[PDB]
Amino acid sequence: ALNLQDKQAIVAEVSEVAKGALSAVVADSRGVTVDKMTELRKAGREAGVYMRVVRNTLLRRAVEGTPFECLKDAFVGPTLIAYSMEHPGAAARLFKEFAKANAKFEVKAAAFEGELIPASQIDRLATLPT
Amino acid sequence: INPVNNRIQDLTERSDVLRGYLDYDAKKERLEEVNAELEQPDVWNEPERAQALGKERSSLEAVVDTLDQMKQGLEDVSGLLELAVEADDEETFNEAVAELDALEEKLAQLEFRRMFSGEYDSADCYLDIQAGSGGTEAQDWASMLERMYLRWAESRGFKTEIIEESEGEVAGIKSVTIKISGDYAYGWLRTETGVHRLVRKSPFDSGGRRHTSFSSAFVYPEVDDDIDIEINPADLRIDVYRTSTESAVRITHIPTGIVTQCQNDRSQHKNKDQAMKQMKAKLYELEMQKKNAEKQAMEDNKSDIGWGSQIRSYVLDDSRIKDLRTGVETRNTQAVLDGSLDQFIEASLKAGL
Amino acid sequence: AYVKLQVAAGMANPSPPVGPALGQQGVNIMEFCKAFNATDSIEKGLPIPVVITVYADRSFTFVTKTPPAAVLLKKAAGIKSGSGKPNKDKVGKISRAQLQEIAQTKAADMTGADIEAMTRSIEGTARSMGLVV
Amino acid sequence: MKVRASVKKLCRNCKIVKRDGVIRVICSAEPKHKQRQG
RNA sequence: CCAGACAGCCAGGAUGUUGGCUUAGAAGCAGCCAUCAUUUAAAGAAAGCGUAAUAGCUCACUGGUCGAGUCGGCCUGCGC
Ligand SMILES: [Mg+2]
Ligand SMILES: [Zn+2]
Repeated sequence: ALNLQDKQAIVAEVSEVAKGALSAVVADSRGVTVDKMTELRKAGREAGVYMRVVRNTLLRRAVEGTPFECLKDAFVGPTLIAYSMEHPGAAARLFKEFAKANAKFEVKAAAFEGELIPASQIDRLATLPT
Repeated sequence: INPVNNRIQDLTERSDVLRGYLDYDAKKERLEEVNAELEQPDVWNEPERAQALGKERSSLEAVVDTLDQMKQGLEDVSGLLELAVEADDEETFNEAVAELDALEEKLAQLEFRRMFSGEYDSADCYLDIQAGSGGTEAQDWASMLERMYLRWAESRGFKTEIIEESEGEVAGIKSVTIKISGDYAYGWLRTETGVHRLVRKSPFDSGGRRHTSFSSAFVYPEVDDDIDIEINPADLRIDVYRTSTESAVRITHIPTGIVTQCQNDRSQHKNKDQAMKQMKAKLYELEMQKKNAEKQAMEDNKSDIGWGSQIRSYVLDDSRIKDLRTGVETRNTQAVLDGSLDQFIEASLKAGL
Repeated sequence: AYVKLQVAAGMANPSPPVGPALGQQGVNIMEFCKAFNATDSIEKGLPIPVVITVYADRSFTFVTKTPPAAVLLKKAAGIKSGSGKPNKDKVGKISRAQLQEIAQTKAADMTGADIEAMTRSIEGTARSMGLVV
Repeated sequence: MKVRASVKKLCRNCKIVKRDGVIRVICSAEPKHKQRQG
């Protein structure tokens, strides 16, 4: 629509990063709304409605909102990516459920980059606080 | 609760009568069969026979579940009434009254759909009484039959008015045409088409020899006299030719194939206008001939059935009333001739004759 | 080949209504009927839908689910039809407490964690039905 | 091809085209829409 | 509209739900009425095709790729 709602969307993105800087990734190269339905039903079972999949990863939407916080996502941006903001607990299991979704057929698109919250590599981190 | 007991008994009796007239088990048999060939899937590989199967399936299943739920309603209302008599639960008794009324109204809708199945049944009717070839005895019988039918119409609530009444010089009326107006009048009175057989000790005869006279009641609905639509320019063929200027106009209706010529006037427009009025006149004439031909075909069929027109027999000598078609009998001749034919017309209408 | 095609659990062997619609495939009519009847666990007389994933070995997998909210609104109202001109004349009325009771009974399989949101979805279904809360 | 004096798009896949000074519309969706200004 | 626009190109287009009735069947798509909620990137109780109805094929819509203009209304001259 308009640059006005774009501004509230950008402010919302920055605010969601600030309130929960925990993050994970997913990509819909071949995935079904029933798959997103299972993910967001379990998400609403875990916690509130605030679960946002913010797939606005253009090189000047997400990268333009990036220099506030977690500046490493500028190179992450310009490809098909859907971020996900998280409060609960340091390094929660939502990266792990995105991994099991990668097992159950998102056809290896997100490539589990991990959003470097502990500034880690592209590989898995099974060491999470449980 | 005594009207409730009598009312449940009346519903049980009329449900049994309805089952006997409807032949429930036979229709259930065709219902089960239609269900079976519906289950084999070739029936939807043929379109139109599946259309017919859907129609007959819906009708049979609706009648079957209606009669079944009335059986269940009769038994459970009877049981809960037995509860309500002794336990005296007033709210549950009121529930019994409500569900009993619902069951009665729904079976009433079923028998309603059966008895008023005609397309013209809702409209008002012209009902005619005509005496036979007998004489003054048949005249008197036609007149008092007209009295009885007026009494029945007033008892039902139908509004009556005598359109025409040709009387006899001695007594009685020879013929009479009556407009019976009101809802469902033709449906209520459509079983009366036919012949009544009077047997009584005739008073007009000098010796008191009994007479066997006849009368007919013929009922037909007030059909709408539809407007006669004008003809189309494409449906007409317009030619002009020299009269014997080419002012002569030959108008030809092509889909039927009828021509009219006009050549007497110098004005081609006048010739065409007279030809167009001739077109309209012949079209009206042909529509009337088609209607009369269809009426004659229906008369051929009902003259073929012939003797079946003798529907009712009043033996006033032995005091018995008989419907031959349903075969029903009674002895209260004075009540019958007063106009208490409700039992007979209901029997005939559930028979479907 | 997963399309739900089912009738109320009370009437076993749906030979008139569905029939060939459940039986285009090589899976047997009797197998479908016994799978549907295997119904006896909770209640009968009410439609219970099921997802039918049919494989090549004709050993289909079936996942049953909760009865429809439409006929549940019918059982809550106690009425039969409530759709014919509801705006011109209101036909019925359902309590919001009854709707929330319906929602908390339907919270098992209905896709949603917010019970009030599922509730207000249900009176959305109820206004579409015609009955006004 | 239908020859009309008022040719226009009827459905969403219909395309105006001008060939030899004649306005046609062509339809990749339904050949019934194929029509010509004349 | 360089908070990347239009057209292409890769993806989704769901949940209650098949919203009910009347039909014979009514599932977005025969008619009538209401036209919500959830997940929210977005999905209309559906714009079209289609089914005997389902099924199935698109669309609106929104995500990804690309990187300079886009789109259709008004007035008006000359033309077809
Ligand atoms: Mg010109
Ligand atoms: Zn076209």
